[PDB]
Amino acid sequence: GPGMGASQDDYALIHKNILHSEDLLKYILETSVYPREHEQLKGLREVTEKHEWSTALVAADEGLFLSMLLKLMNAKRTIEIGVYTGYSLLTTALALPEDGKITAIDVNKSYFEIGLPFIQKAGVEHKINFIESEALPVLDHMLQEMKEEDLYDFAFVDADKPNYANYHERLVKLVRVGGAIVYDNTLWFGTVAFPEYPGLHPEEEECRVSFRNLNKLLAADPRVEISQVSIGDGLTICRRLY
Amino acid sequence: GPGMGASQDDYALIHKNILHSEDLLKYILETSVYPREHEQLKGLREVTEKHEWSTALVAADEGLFLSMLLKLMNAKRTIEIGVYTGYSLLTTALALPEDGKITAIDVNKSYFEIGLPFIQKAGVEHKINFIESEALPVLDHMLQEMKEEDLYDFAFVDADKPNYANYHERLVKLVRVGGAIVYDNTLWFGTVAFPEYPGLHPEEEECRVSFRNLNKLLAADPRVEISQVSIGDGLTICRRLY
Ligand SMILES: Nc1ncnc2c1ncn2[C@@H]1O[C@H](CSCC[C@H](N)C(=O)O)[C@@H](O)[C@H]1O
Ligand SMILES: Nc1ncnc2c1ncn2[C@@H]1O[C@H](CSCC[C@H](N)C(=O)O)[C@@H](O)[C@H]1O
Ligand SMILES: [Mg+2]
Ligand SMILES: [Mg+2]
Repeated sequence: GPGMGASQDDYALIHKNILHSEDLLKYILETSVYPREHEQLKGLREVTEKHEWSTALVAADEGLFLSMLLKLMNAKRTIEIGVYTGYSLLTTALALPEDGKITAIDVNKSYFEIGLPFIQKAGVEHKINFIESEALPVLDHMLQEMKEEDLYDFAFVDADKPNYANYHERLVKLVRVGGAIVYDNTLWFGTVAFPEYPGLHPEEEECRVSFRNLNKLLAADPRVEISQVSIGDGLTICRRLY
Repeated sequence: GPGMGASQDDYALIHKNILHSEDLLKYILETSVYPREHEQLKGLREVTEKHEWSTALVAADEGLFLSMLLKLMNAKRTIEIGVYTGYSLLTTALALPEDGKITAIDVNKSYFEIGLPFIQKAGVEHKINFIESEALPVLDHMLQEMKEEDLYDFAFVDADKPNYANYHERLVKLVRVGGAIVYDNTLWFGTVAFPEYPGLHPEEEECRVSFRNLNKLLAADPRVEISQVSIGDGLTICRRLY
């Protein structure tokens, strides 16, 4: 209701990790990520860690892994659902070739404007088509208009977690055969391992349930092959088979 | 040579995980791996779990990740250093196209023969050229016979960990530009996060130091881009730049 509003401080899980210690995560970041992180990504990360929804920011080691996947599969056209301040978006734009194209969807353009100066300074703003909207209507609009020549190589899904299964029904048609769909946060702070988990915020409990259902759905889906990867907060890579 | 025993039972770290939660690792395996694991991989894993060097067996969730990488980058010719009973080898042979080829190197073919019946029943033995040898002489011989047109798409490095930096100097010449080298176990039970770690078998301590040195080397190496990934016991993906 009326008041000051929602805080990540209201959330039970924001201090949780899936790795065995903070020291191991910090080792990975300092040894293997920060020396390889573009200066503009570093700047965008540092301002975002002061933001009120900083817990949503994609992990920097996960960022380098997404970049690696994009380059190894020679992706050119991608879609991103859930932009926030733009860390995964700038990661993707830096990884794609000069003529790469990204369709980036987020309900809140004000977050994107936080990262836009870093994206501009990195010289890759020209690859991004940002759409301010709930993602489901955009995807449904694409599906009546897109042709085979416009299919995406890669999709990164990092928006409202309870809608992932609904996004999946559209994305297995919008990503090419042999293309990849990556769902972020599919281990949800480790809570998915438990049929009950005490003391969660109502929205956190909704995601625990939705990810437990989604992980079963993806594992059963004959239209894709999958790999769930314990990096960041967990992600699941899907590769479209037909 | 003479010295102290170095069997798996003499090691300290066998049961340590890099994930905080044994339940979380079990959830990943039960939900996203076992339902997607080839019957012959299951059989090979099960007999290997009973073997005296079971600690060396690649994790099954890591297996599916490697298979995903191979498919997404359309790998066709690969090299594997460190075969053991053949789980990553069978994973790779199943992922490659029907005319794919693997050069598989191990000092001990009796390990390979444990897994060979499963590889044969899977119908993919024909993709494997197994070389019973120390890897370094084989790679040096390859350097003098290999032509530009036969460079490997992908290398998986999982053999004797203190030698990884030596393998790297050959592999950045044996894998094509844009190809991938994957080094297994680069987080070494999480012990790489500390300058010293008490209670280790000397061979375990040697790997801890060699991985701390390797991780710094790879992060500083301009010939590759990298992504260190906290899956299994940790792995580092390298993409050759020139
Ligand atoms: N229905 C919806 N459609 C599109 N975006 C949505 C959405 N619901 C929430 N979002 C957006 O999804 C984002 C999730 S956070 C995304 C993090 C970002 N990918 C990174 O690299 O850090 C938020 O910016 C939120 O505004
Ligand atoms: N110098 C060397 N050259 C080649 N292989 C070696 C080696 N030293 C040890 N090895 C082999 O490296 C293997 C490491 S265990 C490999 C695990 C396997 N890839 C899996 O998927 O489970 C052992 O089989 C060991 O015999
Ligand atoms: Mg996320
Ligand atoms: Mg290994």
